[PDB]
Amino acid sequence: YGSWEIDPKDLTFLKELGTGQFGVVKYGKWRGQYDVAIKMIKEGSMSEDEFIEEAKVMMNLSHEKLVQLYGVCTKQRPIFIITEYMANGCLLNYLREMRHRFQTQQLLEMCKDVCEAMEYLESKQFLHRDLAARNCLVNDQGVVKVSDFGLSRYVLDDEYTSSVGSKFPVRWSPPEVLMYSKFSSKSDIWAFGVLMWEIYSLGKMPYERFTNSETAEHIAQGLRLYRPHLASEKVYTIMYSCWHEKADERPTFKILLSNILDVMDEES
Ligand SMILES: */C(=C(/C#N)C(=O)N1CCC[C@@H](n2nc(-c3ccc(Oc4ccccc4)cc3F)c3c(N)ncnc32)C1)C(C)(C)N1CCN(C2COC2)CC1
Repeated sequence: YGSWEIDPKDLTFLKELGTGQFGVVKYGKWRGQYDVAIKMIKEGSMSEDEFIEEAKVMMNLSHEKLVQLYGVCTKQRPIFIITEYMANGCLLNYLREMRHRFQTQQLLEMCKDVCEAMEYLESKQFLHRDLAARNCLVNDQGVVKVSDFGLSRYVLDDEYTSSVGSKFPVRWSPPEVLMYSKFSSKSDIWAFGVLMWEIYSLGKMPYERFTNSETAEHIAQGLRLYRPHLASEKVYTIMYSCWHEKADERPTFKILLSNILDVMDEES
């Protein structure tokens, strides 16, 4: 039909995985052989014309630390987005689960995994726009991968897209996004910094004592996240470097990967 198009007849819905961001998610089999997860893009939530075209570029993205996109179902409604099944679910839950007693080595490995994915997205000039622990997925092997990337681009409800919106990710946003709606590679850098904080805080909510509007106010005025207990000074420096007020002074994802690998070597 199209190169990435999947025939819905090749799919079979088996289990409920819950409601995800921008759609219902189900576990199933593709061609009765491969384990897949299917996100059904809620009808009318997206600007379908633009969304279908941008999905083609999205599908061409290929990386080990990006959630593997098998195909799409764009000829019917709701639109399906078919991906690999990530058995350990969302990273936020994986972090919060108290039966998991993490070592900092494992927490730094999670940061590397995402930083590799984000370095790749940066090399393709493809912005995530909503990087967080709730968005990241974990497979059966404990490898973290990035997911829902670029998916906020064409959400029709202004409460999700507007910097002053009620469902906007204020706590993962830099001052230039909150004040001026200015997204770039450096807004992804800021968010990754907050994600590092989330990881090292074992899934704690950033700026938890403040509401979203209170947080928005305090970020613009110079508030930055404190050092988590599990974060060493060197790890804190890395996540803190992501939060320069001036966007151009923030590092690239290449530089952040180099910083993480340096710490990894000394950490051993
Ligand atoms: C996280 C959940 C928990 N516990 C959690 O695990 N998940 C929420 C339910 C759906 C789960 N899930 N989603 C996918 C999946 C993601 C993305 C896509 O499509 C795209 C689109 C663009 C680029 C890449 C991928 C398809 C999918 F199928 C899963 C996969 N692949 N495997 C396994 N599980 C998947 C994720 C938390 C943070 C606790 N949770 C709380 C409730 N939240 C809803 C309330 O508002 C949202 C969801 C987030």
